[PDB]
Amino acid sequence: EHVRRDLDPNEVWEIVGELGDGAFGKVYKAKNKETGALAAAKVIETKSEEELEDYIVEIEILATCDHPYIVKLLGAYYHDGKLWIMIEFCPGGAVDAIMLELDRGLTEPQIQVVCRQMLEALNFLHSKRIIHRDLKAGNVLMTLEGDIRLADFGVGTPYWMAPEVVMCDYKADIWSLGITLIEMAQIEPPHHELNPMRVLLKIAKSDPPTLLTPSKWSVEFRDFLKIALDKNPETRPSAAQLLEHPFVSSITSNKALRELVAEAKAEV
Ligand SMILES: COc1ccc2cc(-c3c(-c4ccncc4)nc(-c4ccc(S(C)(=O)=O)cc4C)n3C)ccc2c1
Repeated sequence: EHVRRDLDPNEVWEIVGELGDGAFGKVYKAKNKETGALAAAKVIETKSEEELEDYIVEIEILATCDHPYIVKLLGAYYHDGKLWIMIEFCPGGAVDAIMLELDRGLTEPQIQVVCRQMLEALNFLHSKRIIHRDLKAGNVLMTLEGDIRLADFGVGTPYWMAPEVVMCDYKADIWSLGITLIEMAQIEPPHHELNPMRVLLKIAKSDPPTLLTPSKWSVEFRDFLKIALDKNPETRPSAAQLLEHPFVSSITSNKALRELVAEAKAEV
């Protein structure tokens, strides 16, 4: 249903500005002409027909995800050789972008929240037989309320990649969670220093990576990191399992986040 064809998205949406620039395009901000809703948009000019035919399934999936911690899709359109996709506006921005804005990493209370919610959001997906395949700071979004919104942004280096997936199975995401934590914890992920080539290999021969300044953080955090960053996919735990861990089982309030977001709304 949700993918319209032979309607110009400019008839339903105005573009009021840009947000940055990635790799399969720029990020646009957009205002629903008739209903007022703000959106973030993504345009994709396609070479092939299958290329497109494939993204159309991606999207109809996102359509069946009604969760409080996953972005909602607000409309999608093929028109004049291009394909636009309109996601819920999250005015706290992406997490990575905050760290870069504040020039710093997250505190533990703040990581705790983000993790808590990513876990709840993952559990949902895996329970719908769905993999995300692409967890990172950059796909974790923010409301002012201080809730996350998990975002796909497409389905180019991959530090958050799992071991079993190299050089070349829900459990892959969980690994990528673990890295993202470290990412938020240190702005940059492990092996940032390296060449995209050598990362892959580095992730393979390397022991599970740990935190850079270990006595800066709790037992609960690392004990959580350690058990999530299992290189065997089999002995690596599920979403729900991790949700029972103390690091996140205690977490009821997003204040820590929320205040972070508010800070960034002032530095801007
Ligand atoms: C498949 O449809 C889409 C369309 C637009 C998308 C935009 C983003 C996004 C958004 C976003 C911002 C506000 N509300 C929603 C999203 N922000 C970013 C983003 C992420 C990182 C950075 S940064 C400073 O680290 O270069 C900047 C932006 C704008 N992305 C990739 C993320 C996923 C998106 C997905």
